Amino acid sequence: TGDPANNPLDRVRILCTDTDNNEILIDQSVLEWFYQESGKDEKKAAIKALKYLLFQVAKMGDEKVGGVYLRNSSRFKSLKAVYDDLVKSSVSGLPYAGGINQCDIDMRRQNPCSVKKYTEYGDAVRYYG
Amino acid sequence: TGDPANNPLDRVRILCTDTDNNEILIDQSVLEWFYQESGKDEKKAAIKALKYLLFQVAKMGDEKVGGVYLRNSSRFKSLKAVYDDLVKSSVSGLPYAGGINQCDIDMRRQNPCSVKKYTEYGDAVRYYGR
Amino acid sequence: ELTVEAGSRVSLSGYVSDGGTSDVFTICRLLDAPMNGKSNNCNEIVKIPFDSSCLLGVKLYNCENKRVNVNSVEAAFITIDTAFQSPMTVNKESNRLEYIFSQNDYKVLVKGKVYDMIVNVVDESGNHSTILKQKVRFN
Amino acid sequence: APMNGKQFISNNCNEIVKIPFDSSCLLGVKLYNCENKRVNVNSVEAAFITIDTAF
Amino acid sequence: TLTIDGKNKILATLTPTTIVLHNVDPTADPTANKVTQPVAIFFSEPNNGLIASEDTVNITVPASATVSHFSLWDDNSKCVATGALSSPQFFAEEGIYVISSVSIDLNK
Amino acid sequence: MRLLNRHSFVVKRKVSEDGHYNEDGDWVASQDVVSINCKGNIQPYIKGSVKNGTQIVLPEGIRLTDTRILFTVAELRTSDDVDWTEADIVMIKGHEYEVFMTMDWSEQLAHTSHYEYIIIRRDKMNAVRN
Repeated sequence: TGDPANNPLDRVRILCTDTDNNEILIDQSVLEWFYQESGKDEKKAAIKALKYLLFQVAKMGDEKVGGVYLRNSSRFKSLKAVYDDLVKSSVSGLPYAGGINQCDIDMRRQNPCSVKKYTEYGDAVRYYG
Repeated sequence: TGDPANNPLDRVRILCTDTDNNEILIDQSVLEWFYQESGKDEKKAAIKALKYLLFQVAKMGDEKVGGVYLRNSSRFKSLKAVYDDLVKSSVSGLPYAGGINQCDIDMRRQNPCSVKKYTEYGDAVRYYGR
Repeated sequence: ELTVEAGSRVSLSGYVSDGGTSDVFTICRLLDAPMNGKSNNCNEIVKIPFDSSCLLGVKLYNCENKRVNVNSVEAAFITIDTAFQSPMTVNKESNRLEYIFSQNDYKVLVKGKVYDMIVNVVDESGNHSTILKQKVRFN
Repeated sequence: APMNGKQFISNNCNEIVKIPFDSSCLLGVKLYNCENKRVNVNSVEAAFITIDTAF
Repeated sequence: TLTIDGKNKILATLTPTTIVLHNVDPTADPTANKVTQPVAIFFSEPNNGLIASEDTVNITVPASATVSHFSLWDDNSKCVATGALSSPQFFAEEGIYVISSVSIDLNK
Repeated sequence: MRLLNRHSFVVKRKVSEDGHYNEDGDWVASQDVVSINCKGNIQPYIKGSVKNGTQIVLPEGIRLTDTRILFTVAELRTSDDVDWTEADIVMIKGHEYEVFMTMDWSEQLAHTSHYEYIIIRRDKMNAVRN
């Protein structure tokens, strides 16, 4: 709508990169719903909107009414490449290796519904097994 | 625009390659928004601007209104290829490599949350073993 | 076996009194000023040669689309951003709001910076109003 | 301001009104009746302008 | 030949301050035919070996005088430049001669 | 960046569609004309007889006429003798234009439905009221 400083909804547009006002693909009513369900949090609202944008772009087809032409075919191919690169191919947490943390080790030993191994690391220099 | 020497926003436009008023792509309202969020630092604003620019070019399709015909399907591919070569593939840090620095090892030897290794390098030449 | 020379030249010009108000003429810049608000596109940059002395020509278009005389307004101020604030001249004869730049103004300017020209007009009923918001570059 | 709700020319999006800051400006509203005919302002005894969260 | 940087430092020491008008050329003697009285004239900083005054100078020419020459004078009271007036002006009555632009330069 | 909304003009529509004939017999146009900005693409109309920006050397002077095509999504009307409509005036560079002839692709497609208009510059004429 032009103002990103004092409009939460338009901030969603910036993150969802629909700041065109000439080829609008995500209607404000749809955008308002995404904002409402996403606890009025813009960041987790864009992700929902961005996925919705991908669906709309894919369904669109090549149109030619006399005088005006519009090739929508080569948009998803371009859009997907950005989406995977900048959104999907971006980890949101920490990985997990095996026995690299004793505190983790003890915490996992408290679980009763777990198999009991015969020999474990460390059971060669422990007085009380 | 047109004053890179005294206008912070003008400098940002140069770094984001949107210095063409005929076919402006990132609106000044959006660009001002990015500038403020990146603590009024031009370099980080350009990075976000470029990523935003990549999104816009992808969504742009061909249009033919009467006499004019603008083909936009070959603009992303060229832009994408430049992006990885010049931006996405520019390491700006140090690659960690095993245990070399006798220093880092001692700092990592103090962390309580670890595993008591049976033996490590440089163990049998020291009296006070571990 | 070597000698470098030079020369001198002096020039003068007088216009013997005549008891008038001189004949000051040096400018080309004249600007629009719709009171209703003007293809938006991107506004052009007014370019004044640094130094020299331009005469800003502001034409008051009344707020339908018509030229209006410089009436009501009793004070006009040019307020180029963070540079200076000086009053303008309400010219009855030419029916324009004009201001000439002097050498003093350029002492607080830098060659190249794109300042913003804001023009305020105050009528009898003390109502400040911004008329123009053009951008100027002193190249 | 058409009072019948219907836009003059539809399919056209509205434009955000831009007023310079620190400038006394006079807002002008011209009312049109249900037949899109300019009304005379003797039909309104009082009117109020809302700026949502300003005044 | 001199350079621009050389010429600018030269003109930075003139500082002419007063101007007096003559009827005949002073050249040989600047102390003769002092038709008018010294009146303050302000110059500018050198630019490419050229200095120009900022504003017009109103010289109070006495009545029954024919002004046709021109010679500068600095703060030290020793004339540094002389020139013509490009036209002999005869003030039959007491008038107000006005100079529009003075320019001393060394670009040949 | 739709090409369909590149240019922006101001249209005068005779909103108060009255257009009655006075008792004397002359024509009294609508007294209420509004001017609201629209958006569209204005291109020269190149088709045979139609002349664009052509000076006509009459034995009375030199008259200038032109004909532009207008692609837009707005429903601009034209003078109609059944609904008592009175055309629309487009403006380019100040000069008034008239919307003669219309093509109505309003419902056909989804994202490409548009109107095509043929706008003609109005000739210079002395104005008398009635």
